[PDB]
Amino acid sequence: SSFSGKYQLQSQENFEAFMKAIGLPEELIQKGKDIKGVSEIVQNGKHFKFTITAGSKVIQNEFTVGEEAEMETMTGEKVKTVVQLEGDNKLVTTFKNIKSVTELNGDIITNTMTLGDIVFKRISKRILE
Amino acid sequence: SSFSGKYQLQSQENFEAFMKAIGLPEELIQKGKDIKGVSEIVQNGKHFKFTITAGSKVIQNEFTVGEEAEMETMTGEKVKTVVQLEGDNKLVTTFKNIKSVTELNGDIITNTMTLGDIVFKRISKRILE
Ligand SMILES: CCCCCCCCCCCCCCCC(=O)O
Ligand SMILES: CCCCCCCCCCCCCCCC(=O)O
Repeated sequence: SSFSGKYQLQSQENFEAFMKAIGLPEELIQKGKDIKGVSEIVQNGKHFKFTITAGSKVIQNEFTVGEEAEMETMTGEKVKTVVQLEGDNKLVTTFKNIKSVTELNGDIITNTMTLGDIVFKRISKRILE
Repeated sequence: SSFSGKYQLQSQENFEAFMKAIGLPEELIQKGKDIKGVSEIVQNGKHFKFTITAGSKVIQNEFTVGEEAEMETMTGEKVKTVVQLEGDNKLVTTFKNIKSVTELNGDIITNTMTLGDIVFKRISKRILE
């Protein structure tokens, strides 16, 4: 129903392989690969604000689903794309050669990004406030 | 007694002036100044683990009070210093020309970094799980 909350990373797969594939420096990969931080989502109807802890970087993006928006990626590149809401619990978008699906089930968010034959998956749990 | 917990930044003063004085790139100052992230502290006796969201960077440091420790600063530089316990609710250290005081008051942490005539102050509030 609502994505709003603070979410702590529980596990992830293929962080190193994905970050290498997009061109992150090996130094940033090693610094960030073991960080289990907190991301925050604020949802207001179709409007979303994301404060994402991704490795050693914090990325803050904001978008209304269905509208074109500029979003900062891991590389510092700003891509223009549209994020769609599928049902009430799935955010879907594509940018460059990456497909991203953010799914909320109960208190768990599973983020799956696919780049070629690499599936980068992040599993995070809502902090119960 | 215990600093352990997750803390969300509530307010801060003089971020830009402090970051300019330590030589942070201007582009990192502008994108980091409005981020209100979550920092985590794990305390075990005199041993501390810090996962700090500072602007658009995540910094992870460890140390034991009273023992010389190597710590990453906001610029990525590593410094060797000693962190002291003043009372039971203040952590205090000096490195380069900066004095840092971390004070716990119930659910509020206040961090005061002083550099010459600039006082950079962060107030964070414990996330109640
Ligand atoms: C699509 C632009 C964002 C680029 C950042 C990529 C890093 C992984 C993104 C996952 C964020 C999804 C929110 C759930 C919480 C989390 O996994 O931190
Ligand atoms: C001693 C250098 C550590 C890193 C320097 C980054 C500047 C911000 C330091 C604030 C750390 C205090 C932790 C309490 C919670 C917080 O304010 O995030």
